[PDB]
Amino acid sequence: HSQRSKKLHQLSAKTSRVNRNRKAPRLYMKGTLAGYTRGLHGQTKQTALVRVENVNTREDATWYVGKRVCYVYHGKKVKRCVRWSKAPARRSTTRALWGRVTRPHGNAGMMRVKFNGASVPASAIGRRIRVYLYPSQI
Amino acid sequence: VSRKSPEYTTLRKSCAPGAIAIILAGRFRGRRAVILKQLPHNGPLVVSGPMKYNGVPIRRIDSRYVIATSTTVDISSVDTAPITAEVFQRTLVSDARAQLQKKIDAALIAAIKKDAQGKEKAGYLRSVFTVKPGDAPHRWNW
Amino acid sequence: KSHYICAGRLVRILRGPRQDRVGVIVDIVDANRVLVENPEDAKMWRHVQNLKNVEPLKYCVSVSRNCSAKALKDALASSKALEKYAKTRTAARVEAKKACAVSTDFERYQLRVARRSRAHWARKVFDEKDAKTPVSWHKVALKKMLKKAAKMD
Amino acid sequence: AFPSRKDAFRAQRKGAKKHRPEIIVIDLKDHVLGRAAAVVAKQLLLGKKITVVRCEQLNIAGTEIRNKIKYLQYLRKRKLTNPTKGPFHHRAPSDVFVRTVRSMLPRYTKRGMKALNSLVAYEGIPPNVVRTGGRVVIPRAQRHVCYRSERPYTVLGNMCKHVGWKYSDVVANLEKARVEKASRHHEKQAKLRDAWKSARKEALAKMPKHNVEVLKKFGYA
RNA sequence: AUCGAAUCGCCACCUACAAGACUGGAGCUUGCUCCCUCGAAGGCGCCAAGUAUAUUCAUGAUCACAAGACA
RNA sequence: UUAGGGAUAUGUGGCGUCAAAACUUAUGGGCUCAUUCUCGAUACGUAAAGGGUGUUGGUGGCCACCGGCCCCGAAAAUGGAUGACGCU
Ligand SMILES: [Mg+2]
Ligand SMILES: [Mg+2]
Ligand code: NA
Repeated sequence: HSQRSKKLHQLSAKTSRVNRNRKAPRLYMKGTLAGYTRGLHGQTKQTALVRVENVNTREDATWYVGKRVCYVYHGKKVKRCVRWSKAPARRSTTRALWGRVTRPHGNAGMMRVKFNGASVPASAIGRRIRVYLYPSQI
Repeated sequence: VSRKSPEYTTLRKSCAPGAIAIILAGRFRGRRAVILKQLPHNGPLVVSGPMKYNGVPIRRIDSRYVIATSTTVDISSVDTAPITAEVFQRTLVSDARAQLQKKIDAALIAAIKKDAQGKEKAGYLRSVFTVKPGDAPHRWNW
Repeated sequence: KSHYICAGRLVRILRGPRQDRVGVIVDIVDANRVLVENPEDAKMWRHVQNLKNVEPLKYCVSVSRNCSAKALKDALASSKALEKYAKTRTAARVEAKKACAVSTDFERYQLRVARRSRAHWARKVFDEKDAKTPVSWHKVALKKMLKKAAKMD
Repeated sequence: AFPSRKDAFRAQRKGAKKHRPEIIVIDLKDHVLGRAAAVVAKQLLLGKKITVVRCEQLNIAGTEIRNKIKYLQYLRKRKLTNPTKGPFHHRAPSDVFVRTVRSMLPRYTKRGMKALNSLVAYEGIPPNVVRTGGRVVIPRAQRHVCYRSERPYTVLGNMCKHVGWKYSDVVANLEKARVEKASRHHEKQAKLRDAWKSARKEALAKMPKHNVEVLKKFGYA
């Protein structure tokens, strides 16, 4: 209401600025859980199949053999985590399951992964997997 | 030579003192530091930022959580950092470690400045590494 | 217009172990295959190439079919088609691609700062010229609102 | 679906921003129907969110009469004792594409149902999609690389309007108005585009020299 | 108000349109030659608002969902 | 050809989606267009004579004959099947 003066000042200041993204970096690659190893007869759930962005070749997929892999999700209640006492800021409904890359699959860059002591749940099919850069050989 | 001797190591040649490394995990993930030495008995590496540039103090780190690039800085600092410096009894920094930090960092900064390409190396140490959409780290040289 | 397949025509290899190398057509076998050689390159001895794997360039050294290596070397040198090919932007793009493929973390950092410097100076120059001739959305709106503000307020 | 008042109340209480999920918009003009469907179904199973536009411009190999006869053979399938239960034959091009994709998914399973519900299809380009960003194509399913040029081919909207689709003229008029609007705006933005081009061309004198050398070495001159 | 949660690029320079037997512009020798935009990059973003001896980072103690957060 | 479980490699059969595998491989060669059951496409397993300048080659003398794919010849009873979608 007769306060066009505020909108008059904002235009005059307007210079060329950009968003510039200076935030906490991500140190992993994005993959997806395609499914389990299977044939026409049925599936074996002890091995999972993972497809990673920009990895489209068997030679590419060999680079990741041995790297660690994570599936992040959430539950309904807050339960125990690592550093539950030392760092109370970590406490949440967020949880993760860990595994390792074992070998490539096919010629197109898919890889086989094995999880620690148990199978990954089938509710993760079609969802995101983190593939880290460690342990490192470089 | 003897495996029981503390001098015995198996570290890969890329992680040699003076090499500039990228941190892959921990509180300082993504920062770049300088490898000072490896602790005895085939122990971890010790790295420092220096803390003026990127804020990374003297710290132990496993060589499996590091990428050792081919860029190097010539270091001839006193390097009097044993295992006891990082062992503690059963914003707050002790007056001994606080002094050791300065004694090392001044020498490290003098070495970087004395090096050619010193300004570029300082900026390189100040920058932060990240994985962008569309990136393919498996295809790169380091 | 298009560059015909003919004896003496320069080509670039598309895929395979000889990718992004330049040769000269010395003979046509049939609709699918040619014989290619480049004396001034190490891996381009006389060999067979499928016509789906080549890219015809704009230069043709004038030679007859199944010519000798001696007669093709000097014809190349006199034509100076290689010194001409090295000056185009597609040749420079190929060399840039190789240089980028073989690069260290330090060099990638150098390129990043060079591009940031260019962008900063470009946006500065743009702001200065937009001050004179208003072309940004905010400057167009400012000039549209100035006349209204001159009255009343 | 109109959002509920409880959702609006929660959004106000949280005080967040306007959220948009990650969506890929595919321009389907001059794409091969079966190959585009085969690629899209696999991406949907891998978990993407996809919207397709310009479904009336898909292509099928062969003549229009042959393809129309195939459709009429499909149309005559009908549960004799009660046709309100028999196969339902959709006539619009976007519904044709959706059925083709549905046949390449495990529809009876919930996973298949989620994948199918993650796809949206349109005829033409609607105004709620026009401004969302650059559209994409599928290189391995384009006509100019898939068909030999000498053979005849069909256009899906032309085939559909003879078996019963009744909105071809509406879509044509809408697309005409759309293209005129976009062209006028594009021409209006030319001064801005040229100013930015000139600014980049001229900053090479004001930057430091040793940066320009790196640009030249990596081919960004 | 429950609510802690999975997701980890942004743009008022992409977010207009057509062709692929053919496609910057000229010739006449219609497949060669000559001209110059050289015909194989949307723009930014990745730690000093910008390429320059400026500057707090620790004890969160060697991995753990990024203890951060929607540039 | 078979005790209860891991890893590696194979057989028959496969590698557009359903559905693991060439994210539709090759920097291999030929051939083929089929309009109301319909080109064709996993053996065992559920169409003939005769015609065709449709197209591709072969023998002997622009001709006569012999081939390869495709097209007529080819007509039943609820709506429906290369397994489905589709593929040129
Ligand atoms: Mg967390
Ligand atoms: Mg598969
Ligand atoms: Na089958």
